[PDB]
Amino acid sequence: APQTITELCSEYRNTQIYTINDKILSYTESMAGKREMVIITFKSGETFQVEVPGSQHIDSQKKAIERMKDTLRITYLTETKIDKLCVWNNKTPNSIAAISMKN
Amino acid sequence: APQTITELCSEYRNTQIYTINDKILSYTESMAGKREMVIITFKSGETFQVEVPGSQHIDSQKKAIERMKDTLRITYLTETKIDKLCVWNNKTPNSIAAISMKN
Amino acid sequence: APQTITELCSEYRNTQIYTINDKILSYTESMAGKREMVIITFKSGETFQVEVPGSQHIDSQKKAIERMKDTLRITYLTETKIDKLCVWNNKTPNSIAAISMKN
Amino acid sequence: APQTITELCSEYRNTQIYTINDKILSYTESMAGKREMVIITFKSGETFQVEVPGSQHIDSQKKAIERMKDTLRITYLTETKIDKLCVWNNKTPNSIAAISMKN
Amino acid sequence: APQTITELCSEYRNTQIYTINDKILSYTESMAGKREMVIITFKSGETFQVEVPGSQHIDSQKKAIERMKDTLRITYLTETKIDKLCVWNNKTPNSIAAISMKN
Ligand SMILES: CC(=O)N[C@H]1[C@H](O[C@@H]2[C@@H](O)[C@H](O)O[C@H](CO)[C@@H]2O)O[C@H](CO)[C@@H](O[C@@H]2O[C@H](CO)[C@H](O)[C@H](O)[C@H]2O)[C@@H]1O
Ligand SMILES: CC(=O)N[C@@H]1[C@@H](O)[C@H](O[C@@H]2O[C@H](CO)[C@H](O)[C@H](O)[C@H]2O)[C@@H](CO)O[C@H]1O
Ligand SMILES: CC(=O)N[C@@H]1[C@@H](O)[C@H](O[C@@H]2O[C@H](CO)[C@H](O)[C@H](O)[C@H]2O)[C@@H](CO)O[C@H]1O
Ligand SMILES: CC(=O)N[C@@H]1[C@@H](O)[C@H](O[C@@H]2O[C@H](CO)[C@H](O)[C@H](O)[C@H]2O)[C@@H](CO)O[C@H]1O
Ligand SMILES: OC[C@H]1O[C@@H](O)[C@H](O)[C@@H](O)[C@H]1O
Repeated sequence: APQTITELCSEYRNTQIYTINDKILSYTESMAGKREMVIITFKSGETFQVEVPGSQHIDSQKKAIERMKDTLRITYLTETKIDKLCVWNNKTPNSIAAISMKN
Repeated sequence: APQTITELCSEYRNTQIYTINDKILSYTESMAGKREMVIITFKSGETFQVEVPGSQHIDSQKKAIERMKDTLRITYLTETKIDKLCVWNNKTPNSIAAISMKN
Repeated sequence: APQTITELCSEYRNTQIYTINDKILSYTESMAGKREMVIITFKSGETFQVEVPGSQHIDSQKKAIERMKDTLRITYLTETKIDKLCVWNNKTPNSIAAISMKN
Repeated sequence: APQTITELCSEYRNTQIYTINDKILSYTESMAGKREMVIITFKSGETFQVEVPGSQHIDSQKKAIERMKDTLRITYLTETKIDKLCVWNNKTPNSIAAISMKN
Repeated sequence: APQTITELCSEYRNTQIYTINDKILSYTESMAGKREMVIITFKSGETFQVEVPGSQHIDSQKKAIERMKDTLRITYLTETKIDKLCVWNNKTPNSIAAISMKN
């Protein structure tokens, strides 16, 4: 298995690493129909989403999608510095695939 | 996908944005039959609910409804300042569709 | 929908409001068979339960019962002041229907 | 229903109350097959488990077993003082039936 | 049942104990398809994973896998010192079977 977020990100098409090195500036969460998603922004101006679950996701990703949103909320609330994001860049906003944080 | 709560809110009928810019004043949670819901208030006097799950909700909203109540409780407990709420105004109290918080 | 805990409580038979205005003194949690429940007490001497799930509960209440126990544990741990409880008084200890907290 | 941990404990064969009056010294969690369990110890030298789910458990106990492990982890992390444990003494380590904490 | 992480670890083939005695340096979480996993590192240079769920896991381990990832995230966030890890050494990075923390 991959040993780092960069190694993991390299396994996928339509991905890149953003080096954030910052806490989340804003957290947005929606339960509106067809828009059940989270949006985060950074003071850099960058915006990312956790996508609405759909056919681009396999069954094993369902719990992982819910965990990622859990992680983003608590990261926001604790002002925890995010190191890197691996994102799909074929979506607007870019879609989060993986997150790393270092201490 | 939308990049902000205001963009998201505009996609729906019977919605508006409330600019809260404040922590939650009170948190109310009910497990009583047919009233399984959360109500929050602000010192402004405004009151909002997360609705009881019903036929106005699609399957993808079920986990999202539970998440929103999770978010409101921890937001209350941490005295986290809410930025905006996107609400359905065809309900009393107005019904929460999305929340944003900024730091 | 109701706008306050008192309004909500008034919709049900065999209920009343206790005004607590205090943190939880003790928290008890059981996983013993047929006694899967939580008991809380206050320095006033009042004791309350979240009942074991049973036929007095409809399907919509199952997640709500689990949320209520989640709420009591974290409220206990954070020493959060409870404002009111709406309880069913036809049970010993009185059984929690709703909880409010204010800040 | 019982109003205290001692009342509840008394309802069961093969149980006893340990008065702990202390925080958890160590927390151990296993996801190893057939050993999906939690072990806690105290500076007293006592060791307790939450048992692996098995045929000695009824369906209503499944969520309660998961809740108890959730409770022990957060109690450990917050250094919360445990008051009493109701344990089954026909297991090694003794198996947790109920927990109480007072403030 | 085992009374310590070392006793538990000894029940399994392809395992060993790492004595960590340190907080987590980095936390990485992925929701990418077929890589739904967590990776942690320590300043020692050691790297560990919670494996993607697969046929090497029995049904009883599914909830335990999810709990282990929950534990690693909160442990990271709270800077909680890990005592030992029991890991399967037939995987790269080594795969976490059990964790202990002491206070
Ligand atoms: C169902 C089960 O126990 N699976 C494990 C597997 O079991 C073997 C039995 O299927 C076989 O019949 O008997 C032998 C003992 O004589 C085994 O118990 O054994 C494999 C390999 O040892 C285990 O795989 C391990 O799984 C863990 C995760 O649970 C981890 O991924 C580790 O890397 C891996 O080797 C099965 O657990
Ligand atoms: C079943 C399967 O392998 N499906 C893949 C898709 O995952 C993939 O789409 C990507 O999906 C991710 C999230 O899983 C994200 O939404 C990306 O934007 C999206 O492109 C698709 C194209 O690579 O291939 C399918 O095989
Ligand atoms: C199946 C479907 O799309 N149904 C929608 C409804 O969502 C919508 O009702 C709104 O639902 C939201 C919660 O999702 C909230 O309760 C609003 O108060 C409610 O009006 C309905 C009416 O506009 O349109 C349907 O198409
Ligand atoms: C099955 C059903 O709908 N039963 C209702 C009950 O809700 C109600 O009983 C009350 O149930 C609550 C928990 O929901 C609590 O346990 C109360 O103590 C209990 O009385 C019953 C009595 O009014 O009415 C039924 O129709
Ligand atoms: O509910 C679980 C309990 O069930 C009993 O019947 C058993 O003797 C106890 O040791 C405990 O495991």
